[PDB]
Amino acid sequence: MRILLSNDDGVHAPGIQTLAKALREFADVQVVAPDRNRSGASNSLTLESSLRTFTFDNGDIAVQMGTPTDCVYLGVNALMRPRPDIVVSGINAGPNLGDDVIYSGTVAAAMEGRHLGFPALAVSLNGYQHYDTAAAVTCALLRGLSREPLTGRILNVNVPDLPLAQVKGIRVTRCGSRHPADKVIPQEDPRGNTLYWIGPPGDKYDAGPDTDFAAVDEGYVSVTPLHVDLTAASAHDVVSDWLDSVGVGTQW
Amino acid sequence: SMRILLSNDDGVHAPGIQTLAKALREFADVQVVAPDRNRSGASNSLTLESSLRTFTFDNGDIAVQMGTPTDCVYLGVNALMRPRPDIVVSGINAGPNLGDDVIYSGTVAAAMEGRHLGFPALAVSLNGYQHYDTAAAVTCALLRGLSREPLRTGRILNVNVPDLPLAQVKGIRVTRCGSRHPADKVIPQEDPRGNTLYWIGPDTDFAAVDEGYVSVTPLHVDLTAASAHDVVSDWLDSVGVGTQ
Ligand SMILES: [Mg+2]
Ligand SMILES: [Mg+2]
Repeated sequence: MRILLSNDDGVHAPGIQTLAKALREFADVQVVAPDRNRSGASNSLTLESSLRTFTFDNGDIAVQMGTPTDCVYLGVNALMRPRPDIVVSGINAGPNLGDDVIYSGTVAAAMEGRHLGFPALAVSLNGYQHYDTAAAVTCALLRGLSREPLTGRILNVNVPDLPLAQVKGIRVTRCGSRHPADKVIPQEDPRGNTLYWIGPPGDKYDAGPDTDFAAVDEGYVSVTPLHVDLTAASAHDVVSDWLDSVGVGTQW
Repeated sequence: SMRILLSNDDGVHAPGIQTLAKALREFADVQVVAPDRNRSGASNSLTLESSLRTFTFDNGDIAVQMGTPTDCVYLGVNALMRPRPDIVVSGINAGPNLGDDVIYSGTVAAAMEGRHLGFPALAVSLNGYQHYDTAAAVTCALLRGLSREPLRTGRILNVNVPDLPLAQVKGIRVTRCGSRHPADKVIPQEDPRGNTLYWIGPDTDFAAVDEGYVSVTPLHVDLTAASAHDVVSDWLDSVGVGTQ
């Protein structure tokens, strides 16, 4: 099996390195990842710019200031030969759940993979410690794909930050929007300045049975068959009719 | 009358948001909640479990320190504007948000965060850096249009305004998002040191703007399919638990 492995956290990240080592047990892996951490950066293709690459002794390739999508696009069309069987993104440091999948770099890489024509998977750890757990989950998932090739959608995977033995299973999920347990909690700093803290005062619950949120709350691996489509083709007529009805733009 | 949460991507100081704010305060109740800095080229995720500091300006505008556009809208909608906003408006952005650019756009991200409100959210971008007055006039017309006849929610309108005087705007068209990406390729290049450097429709938003029309694209969040949910679940139960 041939894997194009990228991430959002960059080539030296523990998530991608833990995943790369576990995958090389059964698969041939090409890493093409950003040269540095990209979590805070936009995830679009860098158009009309000459991107420099760096090749390490182990074969990993770093794209200088490349986004996750740059890495997949350059990997597919220039850097990886022979071409990959599947594009993998992760393991991300932190969850990619609900509305955040629209904005996630980890997700964006997998999406670019699918747009280019390859099966694609994105993996995220809901925490900071148990990358081994997330690695084991990804390997088991990729085993299944080798045995039974699969949808023109990506698989968005979220893993609880727990030892592997405590993960209560794997669920096929839909995406939530924002978590009902998250709240705006007012805070003050030592200087008396106003601060706001977004999240749960206690445990995260009431998320909804089949959401990606709930699955992770209940200690389950969340798997979402995902395709970020923002278009609203059915709404075109209703907006047209509304503009004529109220006469918007007809008063200039 | 209307309660408008106004945010953007360019930050609280941007000429686009400042022009728009002034215009909207003529007929509406406006609260600015915007990033403390320009966020173009930054990611748009929600900042969870990390305290966000706010600055309040003399005029009542609120800046969120290291706040993403979604942080601003989330905070505005749920804490900073009371009673709750009827609508989120995001812009006026300096530069277009057309076609392939909309997914990663901070301007559109802010609107998307405000999509569950009483009115659909507006993301407004000027196709340039000059005629902010035009884009503000367009936004005002849209808002009044929603007052007279409310349009349904869970949705946003992505609005791109041509960088022209208002008298030169040819009209307003409902469009779809274009895509120039299925035409891109990779052309290698030679550095002076030697190393290789790699280089990457009539109803489209691009076309409307190019022809001097304001582009209005309805957007909706669609992520999953019920048939995909079934085909993955049966694919999972093919290879289950075990102890092997
Ligand atoms: Mg990251
Ligand atoms: Mg901007």
